[PDB]
Amino acid sequence: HTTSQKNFYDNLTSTLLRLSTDKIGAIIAIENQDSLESYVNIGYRVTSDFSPELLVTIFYNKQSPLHDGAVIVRDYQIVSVSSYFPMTRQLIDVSYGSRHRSALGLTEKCDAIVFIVSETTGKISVAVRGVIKTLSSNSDRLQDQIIHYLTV
Amino acid sequence: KHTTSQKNFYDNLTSTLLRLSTDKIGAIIAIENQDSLESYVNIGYRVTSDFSPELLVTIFYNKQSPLHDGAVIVRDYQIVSVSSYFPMTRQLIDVSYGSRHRSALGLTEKCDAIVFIVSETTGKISVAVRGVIKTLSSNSDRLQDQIIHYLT
Repeated sequence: HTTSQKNFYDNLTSTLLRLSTDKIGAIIAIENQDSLESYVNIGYRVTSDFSPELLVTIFYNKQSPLHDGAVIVRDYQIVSVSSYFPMTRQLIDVSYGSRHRSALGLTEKCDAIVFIVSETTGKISVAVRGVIKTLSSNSDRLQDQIIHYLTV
Repeated sequence: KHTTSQKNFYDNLTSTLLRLSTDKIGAIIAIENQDSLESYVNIGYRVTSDFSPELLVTIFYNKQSPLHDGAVIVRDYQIVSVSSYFPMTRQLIDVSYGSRHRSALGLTEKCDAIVFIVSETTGKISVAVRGVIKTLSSNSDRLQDQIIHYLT
């Protein structure tokens, strides 16, 4: 109930905070009502609990292709890595990179919530319904922000 | 039982062990046969995926994550768990055996699993079956042959 949900919020926060401080680029897409099955089939099917330990294994190896593309999460479980999304059609600030545009592109087509970490700055963003917003790197505020965007 | 499936697994296991070996990365991989290892699966991180050499390498090489410790369990050529621990042997054996070696002996005494080990110290490849451990070759063509032998 609340225990699986709250562990996911704690583990997603911790993971995003880690990738941020280490400036490791990352996309983590969270399925809602719209099926991302097509995009799962584009990447590599891996099923597991959303564990910081597994996401560290993946992302802290720049040689591995698993560190590339997006992680897709369904029902608090990882279902794929290395998934690619369509680019946004919007005119967006130049500061936003490839990952940001793929994330926006996905959310323009369906109800997925996508989090992005910037490899350049370390900043954490969320894309929801064709809108992208920057989240704080402060640990306390970030968790509340993450919960808001996943419960809205 | 399909020929391409077993051949692909044999190649993937061979390339994986040779690489761990040459880079002296500690590893243990248990193959389930007729005796269920479901109890040891539930004790580790449940991770379902194809047996991909890239992913196997990021698991054991990545020292920051605890995933590199303990065993990967394989069922029907698929990964089903990582960081599974096995009971160590209760036989009086030589001190030159480390944790992984005693774990493989321990497991294979209780069931028909086949457990491959790579030493972090020497990079030697061993296999454990029915409570007996033997070193394998680091020649590619031999290792294929030995792997095929022990898995039938």
